[PDB]
Amino acid sequence: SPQQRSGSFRKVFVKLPSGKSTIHYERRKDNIARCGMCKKPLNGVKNNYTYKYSKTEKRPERVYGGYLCHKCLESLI
Amino acid sequence: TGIAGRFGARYGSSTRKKWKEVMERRYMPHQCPYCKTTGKVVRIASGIWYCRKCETKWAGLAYTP
Amino acid sequence: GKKLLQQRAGRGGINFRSPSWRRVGPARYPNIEGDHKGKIIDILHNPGVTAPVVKVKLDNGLQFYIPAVQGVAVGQEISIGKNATISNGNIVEVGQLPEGTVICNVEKLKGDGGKFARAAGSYAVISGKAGNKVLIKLSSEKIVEVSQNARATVGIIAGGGFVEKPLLKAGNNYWKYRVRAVKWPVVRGVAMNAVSHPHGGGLHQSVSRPSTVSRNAPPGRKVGHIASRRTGRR
Amino acid sequence: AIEIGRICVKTRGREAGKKCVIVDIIDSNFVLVTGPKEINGVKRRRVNILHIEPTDKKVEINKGATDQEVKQAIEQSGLTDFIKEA
Amino acid sequence: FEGELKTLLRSGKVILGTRKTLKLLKTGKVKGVVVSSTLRQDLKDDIMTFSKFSDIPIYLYKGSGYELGTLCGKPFMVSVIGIVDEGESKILEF
RNA sequence: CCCCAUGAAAAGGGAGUCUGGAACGAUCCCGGGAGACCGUACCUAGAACCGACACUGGUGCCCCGGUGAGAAGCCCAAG
RNA sequence: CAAAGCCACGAUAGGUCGCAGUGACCAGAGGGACCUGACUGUUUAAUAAAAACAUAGGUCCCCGCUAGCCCGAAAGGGUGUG
Repeated sequence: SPQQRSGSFRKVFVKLPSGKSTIHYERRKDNIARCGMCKKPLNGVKNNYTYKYSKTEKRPERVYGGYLCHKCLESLI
Repeated sequence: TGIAGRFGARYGSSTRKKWKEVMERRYMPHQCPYCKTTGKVVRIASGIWYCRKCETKWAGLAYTP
Repeated sequence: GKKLLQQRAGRGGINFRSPSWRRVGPARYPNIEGDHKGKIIDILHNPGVTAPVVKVKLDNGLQFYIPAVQGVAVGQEISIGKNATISNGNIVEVGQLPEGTVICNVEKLKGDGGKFARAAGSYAVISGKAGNKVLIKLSSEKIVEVSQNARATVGIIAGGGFVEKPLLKAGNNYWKYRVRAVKWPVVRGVAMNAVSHPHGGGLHQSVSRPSTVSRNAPPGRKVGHIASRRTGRR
Repeated sequence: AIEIGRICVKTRGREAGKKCVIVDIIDSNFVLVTGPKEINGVKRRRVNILHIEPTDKKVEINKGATDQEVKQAIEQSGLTDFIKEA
Repeated sequence: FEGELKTLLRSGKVILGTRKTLKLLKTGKVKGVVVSSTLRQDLKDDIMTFSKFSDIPIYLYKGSGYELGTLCGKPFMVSVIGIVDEGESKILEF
């Protein structure tokens, strides 16, 4: 139950007028979605720990917009 | 001793000499077979190389392309 | 006495097994029955095997790994089958090749995956023809005899010059055997006691008998030079 | 090449694959295109020379033709359905 | 070929580089184009596609962009050359 | 930058492209309902754990103004 | 950049006291010669830390894979995703 790297330490006092100090533990940042062989996550695509339920806010508006840019694609159509 | 001077006075003069001649061959300026010497070639692992300009990866020897 | 180390190594305990879950996969030919075409999609490092492997995609969508051949690039197109031409990386049949052609990863039958000339830098040449079979000279200088329709790859396994750089210290050899099954470090048998080795015991460390032993010695005794025809440097 | 009335395909953008007709030339980098009756109806806009891929099909119209003039000319060669044949 | 290229650059007008000469090819304002054999594949088949739409001579150079750049005297590589004015040389018949 | 080291796997997430079906209909706003079961006191150690003991041993991990290079030696806050 | 306020480091000139200025604290005695193991590492938990073990380098032997070497009473198995 001591330290574990799978959690980042934060301490807060700048934007702060009350008077105490403590420590908050949050999980490390995510990344643009995963498996791998073609290996390029994208531009304009969104990854968040929770989901704001967004639909077009988390993907571009081209033909294959969320899948990948025009790189690993045209041998699929 | 050249590049082998990072060992100090260990391992023997002739053993350090053989190690040094192999490394000096690896770090020569190599020419890409595909584009040309434009972007320099680097080693990923033993037998795996690529050129940093054309992004082409190929298979070669252990310490030279 | 007590069981030797080689006798303990045969029970296959975790100290003597291979940590194979760390490799990409078995590097064998697949069972296919046509004249296909493939594309190399990656060149990878196989942890304890000494040769890099390529990943191949067939036109019907089949994935497999084979040992890489020197001079093959990613995105290159290769052909598989009896009608394949003589080019690096192509999987051909040994019945169709002329004399003195350098190949590697040679099968013995049709559909075993490849047996000979797989380690880094090794290759075989075509050295003749028997009535039903072709004669292939291996890197040990011996001659082996394989089927007419055994598949092989054209070229030399990548990773040569592997052994021209000295390991230079005991720790460079400590990793090398972390991903292999070889036991390291190695204790001399003369340094043991008489209960643990036929060479052990005595005031002065020495092999007490001649080292050469027969082919019929029971297990627990085959140490030293095994059924040697000759000894000495010359 | 890039000339008046050539049928083209837009390589990128929102539609990115739908077809259009070149009506006139603006400058050395931009041309004006239109697709009258596409599935979404790509509208009269300029486009960069690098963003369209030419086809072998042409239409006989004059420089700076209106939206109706090209619409009739498509029917003249019966290309109204033949846009999505290639 | 080198004999005409020496005269072409002495008196004619020339364009060095892919981007500038690729736009002129689409609008049909280049007399001819020479391509080195080491050019990127995506750009090479773009040259070949747009050339059939305008009947422009295309010459395939055997060497790379480095000994094509050295022929022009330019200190770095040139992979595509666009010929916009022959000048007085006799290169355009190839 | 380095390796004769190339440095886990899955459930669970999101997206894309197609096929079939109905004309009603949300990944957006507003209001309402629901979310089993089990742990949770205290010590965590020169007196709460193991060593016959309120045993100078072992089992712990994580954190903390002056002089000074310093988490050292010396002096002192909060406790 | 230059000015202003804070801050750090490196130097200069003069004056001065003590037995003593890294004033306490912290904090290497040095040199010449021979044997031995090359080196970093390991070991007799509770009388032996070494010149013993290992090591990198060297060299020899078996074996073309339905092999060589080893485990099992058998079915079979480890090296071997080689």
